[PDB]
Amino acid sequence: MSLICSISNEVPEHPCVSPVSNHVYERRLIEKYIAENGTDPINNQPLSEEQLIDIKVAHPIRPKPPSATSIPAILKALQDEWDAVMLHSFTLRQQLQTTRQELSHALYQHDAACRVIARLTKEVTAAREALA
Amino acid sequence: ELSHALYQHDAACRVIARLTKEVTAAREALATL
Amino acid sequence: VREAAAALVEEETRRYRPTKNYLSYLTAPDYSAFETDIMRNEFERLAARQPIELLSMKRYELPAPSSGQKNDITAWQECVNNSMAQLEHQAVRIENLELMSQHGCNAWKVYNENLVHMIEHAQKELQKLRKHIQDLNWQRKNMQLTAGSKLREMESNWVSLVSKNYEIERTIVQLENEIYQIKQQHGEA
Amino acid sequence: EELKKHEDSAIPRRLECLKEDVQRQQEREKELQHRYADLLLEKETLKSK
Repeated sequence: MSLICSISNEVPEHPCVSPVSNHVYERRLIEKYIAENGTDPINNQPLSEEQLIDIKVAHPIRPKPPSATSIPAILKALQDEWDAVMLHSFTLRQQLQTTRQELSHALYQHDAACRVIARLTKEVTAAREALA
Repeated sequence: ELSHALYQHDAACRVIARLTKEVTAAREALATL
Repeated sequence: VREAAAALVEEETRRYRPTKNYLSYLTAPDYSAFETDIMRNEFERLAARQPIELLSMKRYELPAPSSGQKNDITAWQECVNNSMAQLEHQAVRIENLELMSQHGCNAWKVYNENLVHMIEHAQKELQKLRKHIQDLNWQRKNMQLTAGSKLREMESNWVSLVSKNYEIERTIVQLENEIYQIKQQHGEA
Repeated sequence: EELKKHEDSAIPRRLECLKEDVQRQQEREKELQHRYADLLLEKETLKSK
């Protein structure tokens, strides 16, 4: 595969495989995770930086575009991308907060459905007893 | 888990759909005596 | 059929009543996990919807100190320094354009190919996945209809058995009335 | 995938109950027909007199 790190969902600069999950990772990110958490991130099994398998494949990664870019313009574009990332991460916060509400409301209706099913089961059985 | 719960909710609808017809037919059956 | 029934299904959901100790206490997320305070201040900034703290455009162009600063040698020095930096920024820029004209054309073609290769791998995985889902659906459909046939067959038997039984019950009553009458007629004789 | 496992749970349950319903009705039929056969035989005793 043209690699993507499993944390960032994006192509790594320094890539490594966890043998504990066979997923591909950007090594400085998962080493930071290991130090903070002590586990594989995907399945929470224990992991260490020692177990990580290095990759040394070169990068085909390409500017986006080069024609705009200069040192003032890079910093201008980087800020905009920085704002876009912070908008993206806060959207995840918003999304996760939203999924709280919709799941909870769904769960109530399915739980209450069980109580209806229970009542209807009684109704059906009484109707069968009537048939007897 | 949301989508599962949604489909569970939807699966419940099919269960209620079956039960509604079954109740209706059984009450119709009792009307025949 | 089910279209009408689905609105009849809705009926009892309209009659749900205050009991909302709903199951969402299971596995509550954590907002906080690895937030730095700087990131938190940014999330505070986006919660306050604060406009961009703009990176200064004026550094691109600065021709002179301000009028009060103009009587300071060091103030002019910083602007002379500023003008020196901007020329080298153009020098580095023009150097970049030389490479980008020849090699960037080829590199764009190679990179655009790489996106196609990502799409080809994605479409292959998609076609794998869509096939697998539809294979699962054929497992779902075959399983439902195999079971559904046998139950329906049993149900047809069940309807016939139920109907015939009470018919026999009806005739049982017919026997008992007739047997009783014969017992009366023989008993009186 | 989850739905199939619930269907895999539901299908024996539906089969278990409905077959038992059918079985009881056959048991009901056996009880009914046994009595019902005897009473004609009883009627034949009356008819013999």
